[PDB]
Amino acid sequence: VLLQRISPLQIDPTIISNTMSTVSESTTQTLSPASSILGKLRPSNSDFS
Amino acid sequence: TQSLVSSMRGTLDKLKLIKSMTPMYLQQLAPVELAVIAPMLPFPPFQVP
Repeated sequence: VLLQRISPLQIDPTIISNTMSTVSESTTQTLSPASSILGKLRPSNSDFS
Repeated sequence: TQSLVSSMRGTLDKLKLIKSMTPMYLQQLAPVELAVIAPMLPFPPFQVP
């Protein structure tokens, strides 16, 4: 918590979402690489301790 | 994906061959209009090369 108050670095997870929304793929495929990676990570509104 | 690549090529070609009359207007007729208007301005033109 001491590092949090003085560090100027901010973790904004929307960066991943924006870049993953422009991946070209077909909608008739059983598997989607873009959606799966979002499913695995999924950390928002947390503390990042 | 291969479908997107062909679609992008088609879109770019039709942008190249658009039937817009502006670029010719800016070369042959636009300077004439400015020349006619210029002597009638309250504030005469002030230019640098």
